Amino acid sequence: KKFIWNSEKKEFLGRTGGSWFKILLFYVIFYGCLAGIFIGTIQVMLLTISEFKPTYQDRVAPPGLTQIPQSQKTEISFRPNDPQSYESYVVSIVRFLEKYKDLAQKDDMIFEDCGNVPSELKERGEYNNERGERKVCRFRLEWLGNCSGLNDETYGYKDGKPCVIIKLNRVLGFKPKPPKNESLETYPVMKYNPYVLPVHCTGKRDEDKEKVGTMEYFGLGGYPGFPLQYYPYYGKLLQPKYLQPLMAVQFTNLTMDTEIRIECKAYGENIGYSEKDRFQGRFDVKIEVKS
Amino acid sequence: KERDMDELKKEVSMDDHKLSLDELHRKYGTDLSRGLTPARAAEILARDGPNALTPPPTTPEWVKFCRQLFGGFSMLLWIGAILCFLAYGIQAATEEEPQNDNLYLGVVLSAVVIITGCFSYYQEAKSSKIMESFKNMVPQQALVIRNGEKMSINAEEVVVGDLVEVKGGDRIPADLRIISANGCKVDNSSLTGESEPQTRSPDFTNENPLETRNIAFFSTNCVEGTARGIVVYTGDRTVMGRIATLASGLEGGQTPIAAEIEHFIHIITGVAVFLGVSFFILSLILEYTWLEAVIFLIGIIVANVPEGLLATVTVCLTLTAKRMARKNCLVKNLEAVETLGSTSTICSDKTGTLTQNRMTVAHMWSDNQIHEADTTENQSGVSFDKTSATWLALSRIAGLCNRAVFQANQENLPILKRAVAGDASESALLKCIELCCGSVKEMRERYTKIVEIPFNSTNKYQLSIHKNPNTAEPRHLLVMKGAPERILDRCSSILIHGKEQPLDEELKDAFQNAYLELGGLGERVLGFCHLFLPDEQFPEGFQFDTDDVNFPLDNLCFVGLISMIDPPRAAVPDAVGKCRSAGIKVIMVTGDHPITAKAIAKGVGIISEGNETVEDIAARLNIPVSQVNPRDAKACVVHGSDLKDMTSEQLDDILKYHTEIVFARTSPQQKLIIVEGCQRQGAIVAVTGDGVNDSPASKKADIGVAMGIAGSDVSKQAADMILLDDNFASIVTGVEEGRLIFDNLKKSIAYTLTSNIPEITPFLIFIIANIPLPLGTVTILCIDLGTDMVPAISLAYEQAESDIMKRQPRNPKTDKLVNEQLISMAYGQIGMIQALGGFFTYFVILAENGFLPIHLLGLRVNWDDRWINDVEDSYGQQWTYEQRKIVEFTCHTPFFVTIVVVQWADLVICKTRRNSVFQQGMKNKILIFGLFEETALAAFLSYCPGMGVALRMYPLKPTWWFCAFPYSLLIFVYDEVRKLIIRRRPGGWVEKETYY
Amino acid sequence: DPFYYDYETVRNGGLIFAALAFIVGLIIILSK
Ligand SMILES: C[C@H]1O[C@@H](O[C@H]2[C@@H](O)C[C@H](O[C@H]3[C@@H](O)C[C@H](O[C@H]4CC[C@@]5(C)[C@H](CC[C@@H]6[C@@H]5C[C@@H](O)[C@]5(C)[C@@H](C7=CC(=O)OC7)CC[C@]65O)C4)O[C@@H]3C)O[C@@H]2C)C[C@H](O)[C@@H]1O
Ligand SMILES: *[C@@H]1O[C@H](CO)[C@@H](O[C@@H]2O[C@H](CO)[C@@H](O)[C@H](O)[C@H]2NC(C)=O)[C@H](O)[C@H]1NC(C)=O
Ligand SMILES: *[C@@H]1O[C@H](CO)[C@@H](O[C@@H]2O[C@H](CO)[C@@H](O)[C@H](O)[C@H]2NC(C)=O)[C@H](O)[C@H]1NC(C)=O
Ligand SMILES: CC(C)CCC[C@@H](C)[C@H]1CC[C@H]2[C@@H]3CC=C4C[C@@H](O)CC[C@]4(C)[C@H]3CC[C@]12C
Ligand SMILES: CC(C)CCC[C@@H](C)[C@H]1CC[C@H]2[C@@H]3CC=C4C[C@@H](O)CC[C@]4(C)[C@H]3CC[C@]12C
Ligand SMILES: CC(C)CCC[C@@H](C)[C@H]1CC[C@H]2[C@@H]3CC=C4C[C@@H](O)CC[C@]4(C)[C@H]3CC[C@]12C
Ligand SMILES: *[C@@H]1O[C@H](CO)[C@@H](O)[C@H](O)[C@H]1NC(C)=O
Ligand SMILES: [Mg+2]
Ligand SMILES: [Mg+2]
Ligand code: NA
Repeated sequence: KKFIWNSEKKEFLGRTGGSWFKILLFYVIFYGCLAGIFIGTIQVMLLTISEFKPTYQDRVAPPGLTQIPQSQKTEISFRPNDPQSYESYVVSIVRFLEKYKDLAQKDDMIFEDCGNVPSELKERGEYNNERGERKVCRFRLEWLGNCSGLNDETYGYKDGKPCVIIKLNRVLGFKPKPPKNESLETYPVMKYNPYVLPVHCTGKRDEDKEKVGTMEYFGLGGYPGFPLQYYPYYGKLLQPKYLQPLMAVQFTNLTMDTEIRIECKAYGENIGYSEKDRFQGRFDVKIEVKS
Repeated sequence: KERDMDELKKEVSMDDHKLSLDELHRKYGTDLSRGLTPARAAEILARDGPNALTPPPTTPEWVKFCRQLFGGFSMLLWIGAILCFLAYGIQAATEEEPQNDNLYLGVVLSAVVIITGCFSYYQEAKSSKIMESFKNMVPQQALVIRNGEKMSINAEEVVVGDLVEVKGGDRIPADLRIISANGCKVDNSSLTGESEPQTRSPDFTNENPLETRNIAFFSTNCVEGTARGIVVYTGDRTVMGRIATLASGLEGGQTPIAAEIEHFIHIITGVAVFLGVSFFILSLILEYTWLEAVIFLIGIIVANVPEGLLATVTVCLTLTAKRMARKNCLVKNLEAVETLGSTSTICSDKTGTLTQNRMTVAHMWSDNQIHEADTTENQSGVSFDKTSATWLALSRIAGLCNRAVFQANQENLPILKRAVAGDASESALLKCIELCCGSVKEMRERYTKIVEIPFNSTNKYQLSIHKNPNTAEPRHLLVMKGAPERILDRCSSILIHGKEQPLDEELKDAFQNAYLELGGLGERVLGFCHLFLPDEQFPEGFQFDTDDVNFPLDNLCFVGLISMIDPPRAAVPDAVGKCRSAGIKVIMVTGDHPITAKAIAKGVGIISEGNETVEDIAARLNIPVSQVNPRDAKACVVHGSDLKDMTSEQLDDILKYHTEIVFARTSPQQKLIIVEGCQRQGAIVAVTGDGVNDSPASKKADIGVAMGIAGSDVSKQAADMILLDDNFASIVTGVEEGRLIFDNLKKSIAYTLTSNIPEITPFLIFIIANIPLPLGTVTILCIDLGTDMVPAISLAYEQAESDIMKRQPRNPKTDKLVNEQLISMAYGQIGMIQALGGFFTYFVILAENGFLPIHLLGLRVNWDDRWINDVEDSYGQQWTYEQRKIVEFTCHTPFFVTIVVVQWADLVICKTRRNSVFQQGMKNKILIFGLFEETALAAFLSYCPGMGVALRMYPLKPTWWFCAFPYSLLIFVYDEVRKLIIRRRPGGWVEKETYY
Repeated sequence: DPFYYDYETVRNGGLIFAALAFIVGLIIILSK
């Protein structure tokens, strides 16, 4: 019964030739109309959104806190001797900071020298297109002391006492608000509370906090945070080649050959947290410099 | 080596009854008047087994439970669950942090099969639980003569070759050999099918052991008289034993619904493996390794398996079975409910099924005029003119000259269905008088009987004399009855409206033709006459003793003939007509006399009025019957004696060239051959019976229908459906529901099969375009086992779009439950629009949140990563892991809602296959509640506290609920105009290509 | 701030509608 393939009375795979053509033509016209309808409705959907602002921005309410070595499990395990052991880290650090070199920020028509001291926020009008392409404040690698150097094509970083810079998730129209001067026990920090978003690292338990001996932070002018002069963001369309602020963190006194957990928590009023997303506001890392 | 055992049972039985009394006494070694010694009795009783049918094969309850856990639909879900654990095995040991979706689904699929097994098993077992409440086995005793003394022992304590006596009213224990009869009339109705009470004579009458009179049979009842015999057969070696054991060992076959389900699974997996394989090869061609591609193959094939359709179809059938149980129509099988609709040939039994299996007064002959009487079981017909003098005469000739009265408890029972002792003929006459002529108690005692003359062995006549209490004449009243030949030879006066006339031939020949009219009609006629006795020649003191000629045998006054026959059941004629109205070939199969079978067949509809047989034409032309061409005879009567000398090709020809067939004098083992002959054509067979002769027939047929009370226990157990109220119209009800549930089943299938496209397409384009997952796994479960449950079940409640009892029965080769047109509709067009409607809402949510659709290409690589918390959208924003996964899950939730919205329109367009929604009408309250429950449930699964945690079904912004409205309305309009073009163009393009 | 969506309003409304649409269907299958 399964040899209905053909017959002398014209049938192929079950039906005749003229029937195969009729069905194929119908399905082509039908699916063509379906495709045109889906495209037209998707076009109307495209007409309901703008180019300078996402309609819904509530799903990114608490900004994240990422790092340069995008580790497979947020763990930094390498050997202070073997150069190939830490190649995966250095490669990502150099590729990340490849857009922050002094040669990359050379055009004065799209770059603006903010300043050597963190100042107030810089609002460049509204988000419409009435104004031209906004300017982006420069951020030279020199701000991250002891984790930038004047190295060659390969940034000779720290083998012993590694460097891990942190970055605040770029959000459109987000205006960071540092905590009030009435700081509710925020782990010794400088008195530059009004024009910089503080970020403080620490261990996770009584063991990790003890293993991690000393940490040294580096930022704009020497403050452990992000300057307010670089916010808010005006989208990729209006501000291309934008450089969000960076802040490096070096762990000097670490216990070699021991995996220790570090939690870098960013503080502020407009900075939320989440018990489900360990990256919203805070940030975790598992460092282990095994010799 | 049981094949030879069954073959030796399909053959007609042989015997050795045709022997002399001395030869029988020598073969069995038993005294013919004293019997055998009790020592020999117990010696045989403990030698070959007690006289009782060996019990049926017990069916343990765990066996049929495991049975419900398998089959066709369940096995598919089993291979699916096994494939889930297989894919999970490939995913666990090979990659990091494997997703528990596959295993989470495998356990659910297994639970689906298990729960369905529990429900279906409890249902099929409940049908048998109420069956165990119908076995009223009253242990009866037998009368055996042993050592010269009569004793009443248990029927199981009877052995072979012992003398047995029976009293009028007793049931024949084992198969005897009549050695001494005295007015013995037994009832071989439930066995061979003989309707009228067959007499039993000790002399050898016919070579066939069934038609002969010197053999008493098992399970037969002695109607009247006494008889002696020697037990020839015992236990299972009996006649009905050799029939019961044959029925217990026959095959059941494959129900048509099961064949449709199997073929449906064939198409399902046929396209499932096609898409899974072509996509597996395509995936390997792209970039994915064998490890990933195998998981994709398993996912695509398993996803193409309708998970919830199993329970929806099971309940779909159970619901229709409920209506069967309400109308007293029990179905032991949960699928045999549909078989009546797909039937095209009904093999009915005459005596007990078609007829009432009870002798009833048929017609009368008053004033030289035939008068039909009400022959219905419930008494709902036209009544004869009952206000004349001839009636007051004849009614008294019946109410006085009859040896029949009622019994003890017969006081509150109805007039007809009450027990009566005496002759069957006398019982019928007593009933007709007790109903159409007041009562018989005072009507009989009002005329004190003086002398009676019972029926004779030769020249059978029953006469008596009674006093006359009429206040107008103190004379005597002499009454007599008998065969119409005994009254014509002893009469000269004739009654008419009150006065008398001579025996003038001008009206005597008018009596003869009226005798042949009621005689050729398969009825048994009786003559009733009376004469006044002159009180001057026989005063009120002369006791005419029963010795010599005391009454005038001649010169009597004839009142009228009274014929009788077993009438067909009440709604039987109309029901047979309804079956023929649908195209069901009705074939009467019985083992009674052709003289009666042909008459009842004409009286019920199996023989149309006007069509002739091969014999009727010869009788009409006064020519030899072997001359006419059998093609001129549309109908034909087949004498079972001739059926013995036939082949398969011959019976095939009998059924191919003759539309109305009546099989008579057919043995129980021959009914099996007849059913197999009707099955060799390729049609569906339903055999309706009551007696034990219908057991192998009701077992081999595609569906057997047994009478609930007027049928034996063997055929009733070996049947597939039981008419608990014996109302044959339940057959018409069954065929209606079978076709109804068939079409409604197709609708429910197209419904569940439509949702498969939007359930699988997200995973397909997930692999091709490499976009984030548009539809999750748990959401798919919420669609197949959540929302779509009530719509699918509600679709079974739909009514008839046109007259189903008008169209011809479905063809098994052409009309399939799941044709390629249905797949072209659900999997082809409708489900495709639903899939596009889902992808629309997908792009809406993502583009509005910052991820434009053009930017979603090749994004799943880093999107599915757990640690990349800086993924860029089209606006330059950096999303973390949970922040983007929240959008993915809150993107699965509206996709699920989108499927529900398009399923609204799909459910409404599936409600009508050919009609329009405006023509039919949204009156299915189950469907209305299905829409409201589906919607409210989908909303509850999104806005309830903890859904984003338990099922990751985050709440939805109200604008999402309208992203699917245009696609739903589009589906509704396109399918409505489809059902419109099919209405105005019954040609076939829009019909033969889409109309499923 | 535009970085906040009053989810409780829509969630509570959807629950009330889910309850009403269910009890309405119940009344539908109770023709009395
Ligand atoms: C070696 C390198 O490995 C690097 O990790 C990779 C590799 O290991 C490759 C690895 O690919 C996965 C991943 O992409 C996830 C991807 O996941 C997809 C297939 C597996 C799913 C579990 C999953 C969730 C939906 C689910 C399928 C399974 C199906 O059977 C379904 C149950 C099916 C249904 C059937 C039904 O009846 O109803 C629905 C429809 C879809 C479905 O619901 C989607 O399945 C793919 C196979 O992604 C990892 C990240 C790391 C380093 O670079 C290392 O150097
Ligand atoms: C950056 O690294 C240099 C080493 O290359 C550090 O310089 C040392 O600073 C300590 C005081 O903390 C002096 O006692 C050493 O003599 C310095 N050594 C050299 C070679 O200059 C410098 O302190 C580091 N900067 C920071 C901010 O920690
Ligand atoms: C850096 O950490 C080391 C420990 O690794 C500190 O030195 C230890 O001090 C303890 C007493 O508290 C001694 O028992 C150990 O022998 C010391 N170890 C070494 C290697 O010196 C040291 O004080 C820390 N220095 C700073 C600046 O934090
Ligand atoms: C992911 C993409 C590339 C898969 C593309 C699959 C499309 C092209 C396939 C899937 C199902 C197919 C249809 C399946 C059903 C019918 C009816 C059949 O009797 C003839 C083929 C016909 C008319 C097919 C036409 C092509 C079709 C729509
Ligand atoms: C021939 C006619 C009837 C078809 C007209 C198409 C109509 C029904 C379609 C075309 C585009 C569709 C809209 C596309 C854009 C939006 C915004 C989105 O965030 C929700 C869906 C919503 C609100 C759609 C509603 C229905 C809509 C207006
Ligand atoms: C085709 C027509 C007749 C079906 C009628 C049902 C439609 C109109 C109903 C069914 C489900 C409904 C939605 C249910 C859930 C939500 C969330 C709630 O917090 C606001 C109302 C809103 C946004 C409803 C809008 C109207 C809606 C889409
Ligand atoms: C916060 O308070 C300290 C003293 O407690 C003061 O020196 C500092 O200037 C204050 N900063 C602001 C922004 O008010
Ligand atoms: Mg019968
Ligand atoms: Mg499904
Ligand atoms: Na059967």
